[PDB]
Amino acid sequence: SSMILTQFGPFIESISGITDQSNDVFEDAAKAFSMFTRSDVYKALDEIPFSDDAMLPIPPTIYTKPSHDSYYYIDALNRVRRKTYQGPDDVYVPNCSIVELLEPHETLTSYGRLSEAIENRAKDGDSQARIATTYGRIAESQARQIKAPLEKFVLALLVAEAGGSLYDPVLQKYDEIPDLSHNCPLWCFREICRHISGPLPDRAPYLYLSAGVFWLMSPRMTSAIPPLLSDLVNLAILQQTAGLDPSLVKLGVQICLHAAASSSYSWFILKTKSIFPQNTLHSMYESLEGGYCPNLEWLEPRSDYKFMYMGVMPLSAKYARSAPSNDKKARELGEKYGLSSVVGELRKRTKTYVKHDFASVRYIRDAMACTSGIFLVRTPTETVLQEYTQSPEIKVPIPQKDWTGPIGEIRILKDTTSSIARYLYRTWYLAAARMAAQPRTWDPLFQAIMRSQYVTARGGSGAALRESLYAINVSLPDFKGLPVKAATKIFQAAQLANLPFSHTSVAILADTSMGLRNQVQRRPRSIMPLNVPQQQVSAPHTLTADYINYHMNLSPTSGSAVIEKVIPLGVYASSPPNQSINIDISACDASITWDFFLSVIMAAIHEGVASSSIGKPFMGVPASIVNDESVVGVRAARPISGMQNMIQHLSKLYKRGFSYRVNDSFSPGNDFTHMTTTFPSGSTATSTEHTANNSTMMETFLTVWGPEHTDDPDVLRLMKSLTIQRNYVCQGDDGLMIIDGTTAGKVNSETIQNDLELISKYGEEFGWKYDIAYDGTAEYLKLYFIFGCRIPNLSRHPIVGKERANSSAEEPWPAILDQIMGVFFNGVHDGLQWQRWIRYSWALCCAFSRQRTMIGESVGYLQYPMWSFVYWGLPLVKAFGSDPWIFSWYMPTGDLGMYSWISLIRPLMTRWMVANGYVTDRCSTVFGNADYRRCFNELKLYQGYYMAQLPRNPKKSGRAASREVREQFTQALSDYLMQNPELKSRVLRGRSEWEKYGAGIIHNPPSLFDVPHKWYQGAQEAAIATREELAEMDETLMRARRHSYSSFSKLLEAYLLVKWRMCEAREPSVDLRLPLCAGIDPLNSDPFLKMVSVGPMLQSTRKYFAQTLFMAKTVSGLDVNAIDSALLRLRTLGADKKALTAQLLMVGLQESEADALAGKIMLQDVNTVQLARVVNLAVPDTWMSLDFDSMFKHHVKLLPKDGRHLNTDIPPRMGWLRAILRFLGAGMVMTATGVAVDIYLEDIHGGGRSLGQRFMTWMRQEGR
RNA sequence: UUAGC
Ligand SMILES: Nc1ccn([C@@H]2O[C@H](COP(=O)(O)OP(=O)(O)OP(=O)(O)O)C[C@H]2O)c(=O)n1
Ligand SMILES: Nc1ccn([C@@H]2O[C@H](COP(=O)(O)OP(=O)(O)OP(=O)(O)O)C[C@H]2O)c(=O)n1
Ligand SMILES: O=C1C=CN([C@@H]2O[C@H](COP(=O)(O)OP(=O)(O)OP(=O)(O)O)C[C@H]2O)C(O)N1
Ligand SMILES: [Mn+2]
Ligand SMILES: [Mn+2]
Repeated sequence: SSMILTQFGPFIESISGITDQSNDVFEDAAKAFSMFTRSDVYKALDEIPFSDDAMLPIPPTIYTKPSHDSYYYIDALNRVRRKTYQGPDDVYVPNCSIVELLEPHETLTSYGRLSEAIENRAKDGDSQARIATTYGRIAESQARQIKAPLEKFVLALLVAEAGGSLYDPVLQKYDEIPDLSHNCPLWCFREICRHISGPLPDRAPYLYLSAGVFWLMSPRMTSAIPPLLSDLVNLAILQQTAGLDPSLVKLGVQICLHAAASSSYSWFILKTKSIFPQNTLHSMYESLEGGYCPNLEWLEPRSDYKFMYMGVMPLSAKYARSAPSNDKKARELGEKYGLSSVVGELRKRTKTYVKHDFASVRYIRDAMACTSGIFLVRTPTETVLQEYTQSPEIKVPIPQKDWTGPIGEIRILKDTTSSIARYLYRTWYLAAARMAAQPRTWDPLFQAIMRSQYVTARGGSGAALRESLYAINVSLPDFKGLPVKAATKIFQAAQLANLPFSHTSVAILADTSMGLRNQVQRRPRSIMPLNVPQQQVSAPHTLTADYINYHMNLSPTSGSAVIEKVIPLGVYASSPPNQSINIDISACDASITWDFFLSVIMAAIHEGVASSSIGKPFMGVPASIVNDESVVGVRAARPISGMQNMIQHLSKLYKRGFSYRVNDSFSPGNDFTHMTTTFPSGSTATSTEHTANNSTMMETFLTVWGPEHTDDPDVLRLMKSLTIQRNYVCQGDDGLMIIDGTTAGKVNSETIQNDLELISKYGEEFGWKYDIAYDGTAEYLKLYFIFGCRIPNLSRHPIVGKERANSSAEEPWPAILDQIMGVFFNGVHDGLQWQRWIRYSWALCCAFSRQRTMIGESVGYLQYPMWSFVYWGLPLVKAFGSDPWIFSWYMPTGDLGMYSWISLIRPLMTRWMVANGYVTDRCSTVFGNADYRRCFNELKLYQGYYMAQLPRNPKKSGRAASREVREQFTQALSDYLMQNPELKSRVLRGRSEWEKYGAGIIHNPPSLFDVPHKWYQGAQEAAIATREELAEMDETLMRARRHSYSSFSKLLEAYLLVKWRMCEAREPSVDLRLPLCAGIDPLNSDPFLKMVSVGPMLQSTRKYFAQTLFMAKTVSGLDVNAIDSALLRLRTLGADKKALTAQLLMVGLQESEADALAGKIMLQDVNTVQLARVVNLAVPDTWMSLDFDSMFKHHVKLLPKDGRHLNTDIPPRMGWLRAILRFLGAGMVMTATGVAVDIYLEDIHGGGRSLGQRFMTWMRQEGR
């Protein structure tokens, strides 16, 4: 550690709260990090006096592995396959030797890559060579699933941990987290690596590079070492920053060692990933004596996902685990995988917790953080053959007699059918009719928005489309000479812009390209990049599904992302007397096939949509005629609408299946097209479609099936008490059944179990394998809840990991910083020990803030000041002579954040600046007689501030584009969007109207006429950058570092004029014994105190924020938030109604709606959040889990504590000021360590009025 | 070649 101490001494003290932080020391540390060689990090590890408790037997078979060759074979289709040994799953990367297949590297003689000789043979067609190349490429792919070299994270840990224990400012004592000499993952990392390197000077087992991965030429290396080491590093960092229990952490290391000890690390990890969750979370409190759980009320309507805290629910044996015992299966799993030692220890401990409190949930959390975080990996061929193969077993098919004759591609399900499909058909028919009935549906703008949804800078199987079109002799414009990426649906859109649906129809059956995705703790999933016509024709399906989810069920739309994964719902459902069954449907995509669902859904939509869509085109699709054979004998022609024409074509594809074109770049020679009937993921229907069937079937069960299959009075009573509208929330294939409790306690466990067995039996009838889980836990959207307490899953957030499906190289330097920030933010959301985490983040950042640059022997260096990370969101540990750890990680981001920390120590700064020569005769309004301009330029505070706001990736704009083809393109884009003249006429109106009432007021008019340009811009930036464009990026950042400044942004200079007075701490908003988020307990002072004083956000953030916009959606390409800002800004700037009416016309609205909303906006009392946008203020993400709405409303007094001040009074017409003022107050409160405090407006330098003009100046100057 | 939200 003397190696580390000597080289980072001063820096360590700065991020440990002992010494102030200075950019001079930060940048040096950066340079030290950059000069540390990989073997040096191991040399440093050697200096650690590890304790015996940090050691455990390392399996000798982790080193000696068999040849890879016996693990593969060539199949009947000549594709290189993984040869199974431990079951159908044994398809991942096998644990084998690999040195024998490498050629030493030219320079790094001790490291090696796959022999070029072997690849050439493989490329020639040699079976043995292909087998070896595949194994080589896949094993390499496995090692790449990390963000940067493991040594960088380790070195950072060493530097951060050299600071020793950290003193808690609030608790007033040092933490008792064991030092590194007790870190078992680290000890293993050093020992395993040292054992591999052996006599070799090079200490690294492998090198994560750009030229690819290279392996240390040791006969002890294994394809499993990269993943294993990656797991140990995460655990190493977490034991120190999450304050994890070392004893548990070892159980986690043991499993990993066993994974490396197995024949396939990846596979073993997958089969045992449930060990920690099963032996703790799903086995808590078989005995219960005390503790408290939340007591929440679900507000009406339940669809708002809004709850209110009502106190605490004392716990007793009355609430002990009533759900079935998983002991037997749990021990069986351990026995089968040689981990019964771990399982047992886990069970024995889980039993000692008889009180539900901070101690026990932290235990669960702790346990669940020890699960491997590797992104499982296997060759594309293997994913495709395992995912697009299995078919649903429809145990009770729809009788063939129950279909009518064909109506084109569809057959109506007779209304005499006795099949359960009867109900599935009614629901889709109803929704389809009502949706097509809505007037909006027929509005040109709406159809433009829909058509735009899939016009993105993402792929759409471009090539395949082109050829399916060539098959019918129809060539698409190639726009030869344009600097944009051709494999984008944006490019596709332009090619198809001027072609009749009849000419592009065939493309609906074109092949699908391969798209892959690796996930932590899950198998890789294949994806289908549908093409523009395929996406277009799918609208009907998507729209009807949306109608169901918005009007007929209780569902959440999103992918996820904490808090908007509706944390509140989880607290409620998991809180006694409430109970929840976690429903899931396995192989959902393979379960939605034509045979039962799609054939029915297609028919119901086609029929229910008939009367309202009649005689009309839809989204560019014409109406037509199709053969009609419904009635026996009677065979005629039927006039169908364009919307129906869509279902007609979509039905053709769903029926045939998808032609998945598989070009496995990891497996030489594995090129094949695989036909599959599994549902598409890349469809705009997918998510919403599955969410819809989910609720529909569950509704059918609870209403029909269930009741009809049991005469059990209790099961019938329970069932009758459940409605999909109140008690069943779902998203995609995930379901959460919430059984509200009574005063008599919770519903009988045995009755619930009966109910569930009926649900299971029910699914088999139509090919669905329900994955039901009744264990006293709530698990929805990968969020874990117990007794009202959320349990973050640290293992699903690998600190070092990163999905990398493709072979392409990582993004150029800068890019990594964003990733490091995201790592920080997860730690804040996951609840790690705030100080330990903040200090480590500083070490990690500093270790990635410097990069070597080239300009032609012009060897320089790009260095980000420490101040750039603050701007990005990382709080200061201690600056300007202030006390240590006064800043919380809830410090806002950007300007709002800069204003907050600076305001919290304004005087300190001034006093310090002066005391250090930074004095002047000019008295600064914010910094008194401090020479703040000369100070910030020297410390690189301005420099860093501006560097933070510059692009972290190369820009392609500026590429020479021949004006003519450039115009043809943007023209094509335009025609695609301006298909319907009515829309265009609308925008034109807004335009001439704008020149009269709005032009001049603001300069950011969002216009549909911008879309073509924004779209082109996107297709451009999607293409690969050039080494030159990379140089231009560095030059920009490097120029901003040279330049000197005299001020901050115009807005931040305005906020600084506002001074406050922090006062009395807020009273608790929730009980202090109440466990709300494991890890967030009295042991994690700042997060914990914030949670308690501020209170938890008890509503769905998506519902909440949906109430801060006048318009929810708009043509993809425009910004809903921009439009909302433009309108409020025009209002705030005194613009006339007609001006807002003009703005709305310009983004597609009908004059009537335009005038209506315009007139509505004018007279509205805009809420804080919504209004705060006029000046680009946004609720910080880190705040999302807290009750910020209440902080704004009741704890940020705008009336000075001692009455009214001339400067503080808010001008008559400047009421909007109050919204902006609330953010500034909140900013300071949230940034200060400890309890939320009530803050009071103390002063506004030039008065409110002056401030308003200052803001309005900014407003009217935006985009000049 | 590398999807929808
Ligand atoms: N002032 C410097 C010099 C080097 N490096 C880092 O060094 C790495 C590769 O170059 P080296 O060969 O390691 O640098 P040298 O300066 O030549 O080595 P030292 O003086 O011991 O000789 C990458 C580069 O960012 C750095 O950050 N700052
Ligand atoms: N923004 C960037 C990123 C990389 N490079 C160039 O790429 C070359 C090597 O790539 P890296 O692997 O990214 O640089 P290293 O110094 O070898 O180490 P790493 O980025 O961790 O620092 C040398 C460097 O000049 C550059 O000029 N500008
Ligand atoms: O990036 C993503 C991630 C999930 N998606 C959808 O959600 C579901 C299923 O969710 P999950 O449980 O994660 O996938 P399964 O195949 O059902 O995993 P398994 O049976 O172990 O549960 C299938 C997809 O349609 C999606 O479309 N895109
Ligand atoms: Mn599933
Ligand atoms: Mn799922």
